[PDB]
Amino acid sequence: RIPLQIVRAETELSAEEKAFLNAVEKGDYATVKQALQEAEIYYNVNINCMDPLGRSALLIAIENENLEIMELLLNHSVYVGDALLYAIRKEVVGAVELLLSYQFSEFTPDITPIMLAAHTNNYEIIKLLVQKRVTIPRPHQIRCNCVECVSSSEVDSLRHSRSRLNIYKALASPSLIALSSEDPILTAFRLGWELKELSKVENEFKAEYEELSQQCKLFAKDLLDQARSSRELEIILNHRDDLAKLKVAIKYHQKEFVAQPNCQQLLATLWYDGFPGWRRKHWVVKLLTCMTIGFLFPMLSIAYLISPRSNLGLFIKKPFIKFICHTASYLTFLFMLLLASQDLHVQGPPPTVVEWMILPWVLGFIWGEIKEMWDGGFTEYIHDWWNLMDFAMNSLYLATISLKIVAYVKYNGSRPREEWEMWHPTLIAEALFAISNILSSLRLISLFTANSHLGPLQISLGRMLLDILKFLFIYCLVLLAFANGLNQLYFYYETRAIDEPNNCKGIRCEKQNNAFSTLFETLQSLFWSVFGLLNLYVTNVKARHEFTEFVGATMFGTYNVISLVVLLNMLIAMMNNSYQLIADHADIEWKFARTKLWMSYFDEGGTLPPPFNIISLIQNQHYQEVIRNLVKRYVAAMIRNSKTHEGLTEENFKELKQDISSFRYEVLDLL
Amino acid sequence: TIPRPHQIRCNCVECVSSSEVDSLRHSRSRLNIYKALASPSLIALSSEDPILTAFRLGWELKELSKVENEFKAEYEELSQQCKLFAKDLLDQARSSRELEIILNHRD
Amino acid sequence: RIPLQIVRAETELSAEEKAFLNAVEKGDYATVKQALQEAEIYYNVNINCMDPLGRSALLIAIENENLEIMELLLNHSVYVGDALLYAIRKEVVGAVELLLSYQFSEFTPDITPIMLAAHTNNYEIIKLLVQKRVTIPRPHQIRCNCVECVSSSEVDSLRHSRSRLNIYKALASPSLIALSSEDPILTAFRLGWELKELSKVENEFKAEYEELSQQCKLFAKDLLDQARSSRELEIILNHRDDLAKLKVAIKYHQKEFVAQPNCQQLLATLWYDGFPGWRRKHWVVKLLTCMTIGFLFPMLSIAYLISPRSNLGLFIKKPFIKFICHTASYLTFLFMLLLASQDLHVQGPPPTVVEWMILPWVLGFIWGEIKEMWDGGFTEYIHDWWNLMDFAMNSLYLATISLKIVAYVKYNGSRPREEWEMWHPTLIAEALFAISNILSSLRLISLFTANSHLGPLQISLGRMLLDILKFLFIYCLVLLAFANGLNQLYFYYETRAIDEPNNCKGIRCEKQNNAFSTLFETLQSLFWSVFGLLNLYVTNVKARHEFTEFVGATMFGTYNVISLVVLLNMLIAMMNNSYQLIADHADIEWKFARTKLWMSYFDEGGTLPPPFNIISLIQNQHYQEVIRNLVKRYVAAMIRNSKTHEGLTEENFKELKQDISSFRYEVLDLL
Ligand SMILES: CC(C)CCC[C@@H](C)[C@H]1CC[C@H]2[C@@H]3CC=C4C[C@@H](OC(=O)CCC(=O)O)CC[C@]4(C)[C@H]3CC[C@]12C
Ligand SMILES: CC(C)CCC[C@@H](C)[C@H]1CC[C@H]2[C@@H]3CC=C4C[C@@H](OC(=O)CCC(=O)O)CC[C@]4(C)[C@H]3CC[C@]12C
Ligand SMILES: [Ca+2]
Ligand SMILES: [Ca+2]
Ligand SMILES: [Zn+2]
Ligand SMILES: [Zn+2]
Ligand SMILES: [Zn+2]
Repeated sequence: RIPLQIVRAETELSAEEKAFLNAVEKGDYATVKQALQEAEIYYNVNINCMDPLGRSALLIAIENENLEIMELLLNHSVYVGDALLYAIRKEVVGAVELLLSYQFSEFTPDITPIMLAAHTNNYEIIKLLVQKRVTIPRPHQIRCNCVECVSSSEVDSLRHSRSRLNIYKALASPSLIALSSEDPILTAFRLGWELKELSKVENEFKAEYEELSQQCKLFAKDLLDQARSSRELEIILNHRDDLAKLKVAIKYHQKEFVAQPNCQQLLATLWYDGFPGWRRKHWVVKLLTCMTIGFLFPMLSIAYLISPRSNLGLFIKKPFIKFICHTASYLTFLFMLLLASQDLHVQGPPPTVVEWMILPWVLGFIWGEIKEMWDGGFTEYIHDWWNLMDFAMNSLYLATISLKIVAYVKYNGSRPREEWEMWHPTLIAEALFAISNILSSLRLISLFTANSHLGPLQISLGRMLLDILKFLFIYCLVLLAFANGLNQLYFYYETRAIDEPNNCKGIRCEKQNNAFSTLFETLQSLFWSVFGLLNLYVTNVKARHEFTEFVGATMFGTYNVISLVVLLNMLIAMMNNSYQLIADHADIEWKFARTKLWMSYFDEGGTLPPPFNIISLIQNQHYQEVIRNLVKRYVAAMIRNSKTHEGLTEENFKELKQDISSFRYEVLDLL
Repeated sequence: TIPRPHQIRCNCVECVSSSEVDSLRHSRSRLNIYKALASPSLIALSSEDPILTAFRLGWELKELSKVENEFKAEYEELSQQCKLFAKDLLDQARSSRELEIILNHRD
Repeated sequence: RIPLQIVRAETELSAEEKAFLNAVEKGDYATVKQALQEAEIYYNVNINCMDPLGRSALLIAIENENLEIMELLLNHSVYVGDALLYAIRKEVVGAVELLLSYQFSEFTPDITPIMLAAHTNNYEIIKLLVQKRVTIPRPHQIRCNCVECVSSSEVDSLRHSRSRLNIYKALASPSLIALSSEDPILTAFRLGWELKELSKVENEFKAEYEELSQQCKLFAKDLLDQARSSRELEIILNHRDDLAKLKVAIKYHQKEFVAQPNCQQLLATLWYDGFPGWRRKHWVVKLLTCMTIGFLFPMLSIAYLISPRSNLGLFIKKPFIKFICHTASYLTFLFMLLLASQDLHVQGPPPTVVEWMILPWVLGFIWGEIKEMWDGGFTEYIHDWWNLMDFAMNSLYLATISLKIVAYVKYNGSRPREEWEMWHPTLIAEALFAISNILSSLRLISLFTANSHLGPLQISLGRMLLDILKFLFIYCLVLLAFANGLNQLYFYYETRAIDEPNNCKGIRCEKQNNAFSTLFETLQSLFWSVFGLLNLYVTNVKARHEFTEFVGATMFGTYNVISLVVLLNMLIAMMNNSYQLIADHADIEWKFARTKLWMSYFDEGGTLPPPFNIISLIQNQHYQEVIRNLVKRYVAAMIRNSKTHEGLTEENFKELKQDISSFRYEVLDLL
């Protein structure tokens, strides 16, 4: 048998005292008042005493919203401490007003009434608390190293982190940003960015800072949603302290704000500037118009170069026409690169007619990249992540040009390629040119963003490449390990190239040999084993060492089982799990990326596609009025949605029970 | 009375003027009209043929969903609501004659 | 502008008449009674009139559960029709009792009060209706062809199907089976089986019959769940009209009833008969005991053959020991089959020592199969779906024996196999023996059911083989189509075997040839193209018909794209979708299959593993008492669970509003 007792004993209540608390619970005003006036005389019943479940009489009256017993206890001067916070968390405006008019606690000591109101996100109570001059202390920097922060971290790191988290949850309140903020949209933007940075820094408290940042982004989105006219939309988007607030939203990565339908509609009607009725057109006439503009890019470009002030000169300044001209010029560049592959023994030859055409687009690409560098700056250049491969293309083109010039100057004769040197400058130049050709032709992935049916697909690829990168570390570790083992076994039986039937050594021969003789060749062989191009007899030696053969063969088999059966199917399962997490927000992310692509063409800089590129208090007052109407509409909408969602608990049933019982004792008293 | 929405691809002076002056209010007004018209109760009353009315309204809402790219989901859900209303109206039949009168009616 | 009107006009109410219905809605008894006694004199207010929303005064009083206005209207003799059914659907026992004591309708004409009560599944109302002698008409046979059924199908097939569905939904009520049934468990079993058959037949009304069958199975499971002692469990399982009811449940495929924890515990303690403490033992001692019993199967078998009445004779009659002995004998048979592969030029040789051992297990397997046939019967034999491959094994073994005997009798000499005939009886016999070896060795999949970690895996394979079978039709259609096309192109360039370098024709040669010359070889080639074993140069001819080559090559490429890229990934996606639908019920299905495997060993027949197999109203009364206690417990439990689930709608809020308003007019009248 197990004895049961109370190992942590407390102070029990007496019979009359339990009767008093029970009368408070059922709401008998006559009995409670009689007990109070009897206690004032006899000092028998403690009015500030506790209950078995953690509450006192004022707490019971507050949770049961019985304002009349609550004010009776206030008039009898019961203990008051933390009951204000209890009324704040209870969301009872009458209790809040009465306690403003005048041990164990389930609240942290930092909990201030404004902060608990900001947690409860109740606009009424937050505004009544803000009516009095009440202050929230400022959080320090994200990476602050001052003496106060290091002392608070050293003394009690749990209370420091809880205090910072408590401050930021107070500040991220949608009601507390709707009031007491000169610019709620910009405040929500900066607060969301800061909460994202604190989510990145504080690893353990990551999810709560993530959800606070998401709450701020949702608040900004709904505030934009409450607009009701195109002027108000453009006052919001064009406020600066054009499209300044939109550029700020793009800078702070507010994809929910950017992907608003009204903002996307305004961006679309700015994008289709020259064509007012592109929204309602057929597929065939859209394709015909696109090809018609795309076949006239040199005419429009030379029109801009000659006279910007004409029906054709400023026609390319429209964003869609500029995008079509850039795409058409780049596609003609790729067509010429395809034509370039269509005497070959000259050492360091002069450039042909096709390369003589290619050279100005190469110079224009380099000039455009360095012009974007010099104009935008550094962080904006490195943030794009396409400029890395753009730099790779420019570097490979420059290397090809330099090697071609070096070969043309240094060599003159016509020697057949069969006896050329292996590190010949012409060979190096042509290899670099082919690599740059591939990089140029995969640069077209960036144009899938502007299409409706390919943009989310590109977003899904960009989100699953991260998991491919995660898997590549494990696969390369396994590859290095098995390459090391197979080298350590097989590098005694290395054979010269002369002993081979056709003077070829390596896995690229007709008869594959020496697949595990050197570390480079072992890495190549175990890489090509994934696609099945490495035959089985590469695990063979001329000597009769059958045990050596069997250990090498089972090493190869273990590598194949780990890679193709385990790791590849692991990669399939990982990307399949990752795709479902992206399919929900793919539309929003695609709309954000397409907005960035659209705003990339709104500038006057970079207008000419290559190779042609080498040849004020009223605004504040109107914005304040629009935001004031927006805040009123948003508070009304979130009040309506609070009165439309579920919201109901057993609090409501015990509230109705309390009202019925208080009335019951009232009419039993009056009758 | 509810004012009539114009054509899906209408190019008249009133529509182009309303699109140019305030495109948000124009789109909100058209969306508001179509949400009013797609009401199952408002098709159950005031309609000479609720089944055919729901059919044509669902097709039109599908076309406006195809055209209006930004307001796609709401027109999709209105078309789905009209299709569900037609399905439930057919579901409420209680005899094979009524089923065949519904299926064999021609106008 | 669109005009709005009422195209289907109805009869509006007058002002006093709307006032009367509004007074009924708010529950003013004084106003309603005054209006009734004024209408009795003046005949100005119609008491049976309709409202704008389809109801009359009695309907409003019934839906608002206001029994006093309802009985007032009953005393004033308002229209009564279908208000009883309205009270049945409303689940108000007072309204039901009062209407029992005494146009447009949303109910079908077949709706009878007992049937609507059975739909509502309210035990109280169903019992009060059953107190009066009330009858439900019998549904006919599933495939009945009588004149009444064919006439009802021809006249109005919608009303006939709705009537049958209405009858079966009435009969499948858990309360209506808990009452008025001599055997609720057997009634639920037969009703679930019948509803499954009607689900199979009625294709359009499939889901509702499926959910009714599932409801009956759940009712039987919960009725078994309400047992509270091992005697009651065994009275339920051992009732017959041992384990007769359990065998009936297995026959009717009640997997939920079979997979009950108490039933599985009783089956386990019958299964581990000889070992009382196998439940609490270590893995190593379990493995040691299993190998110890498995190495002694001939000793236990010969002990049973010599003397069944001993410590070793009846030791094999225990189910676990019998299962271990069968498994050990069959594993030794497979070990001998492995040994059989370890002079070869004799035409029709005598059987060797290994085959002379194999022959009695072959005879024992055939004898056991025909004995199971003769004992169990026909449907039980063909239902197992393992007996098909068992028959295949027996037929191949018999064919091997017959061909070996024919070869031994007909041939005597010793000719080397290089010049044997291609259809030689020895060659045919050895091919059939190898095929039977594979079938014998994959017969071990059936033993994965008895294991804890492999049984659900076998269930998942058995459920995804259906989708593989579904996909195989499409793949074989594509295979036949592309084989036909490639034959029609390539059968002009068929070459003889002599013209080949090594006198070999077909895709099984060193140099693959003639892959699309005949239909059989084209089917083989396009089958082997799936696994990559068919090289690319099989699409080549000796002549210089390059267009012919290109069309053949692009046909091969189109087939590879359809098969490996589209169809194989389709199969992967289909099985991945199918696995998630099986992972939920895999435990229940595995427990059912393991119960079937356990009951297969409970019989005295088939005790000896091969080759050794060729060498009474008190029961009804106790069952009735146990079922009566079970029904009382189940009704109490489902009443408690009805008072524990959500169950609450705006009906409850308008009920409380009606009570408050009726009281309000009452006290305004009394004061
Ligand atoms: C991949 C196969 C078919 C070979 C063809 C290669 C290229 C000639 C293709 C592949 C990707 C194509 C691009 C994919 C997407 C677009 C966006 C498209 O713009 C839209 O979606 C129209 C609406 C809008 O811009 O608002 C204009 C054509 C373009 C650049 C396409 C131009 C032609 C490209 C470069
Ligand atoms: C597959 C590899 C490891 C080669 C070995 C082949 C056979 C020797 C294996 C494969 C499947 C095995 C069987 C899989 C499952 C079981 C059930 C197992 O029983 C239990 O799970 C114990 C608990 C119980 O029976 O209640 C007894 C051994 C047995 C027949 C195994 C016996 C050994 C088998 C035939
Ligand atoms: Ca760039
Ligand atoms: Ca059998
Ligand atoms: Zn600091
Ligand atoms: Zn118009
Ligand atoms: Zn009949």
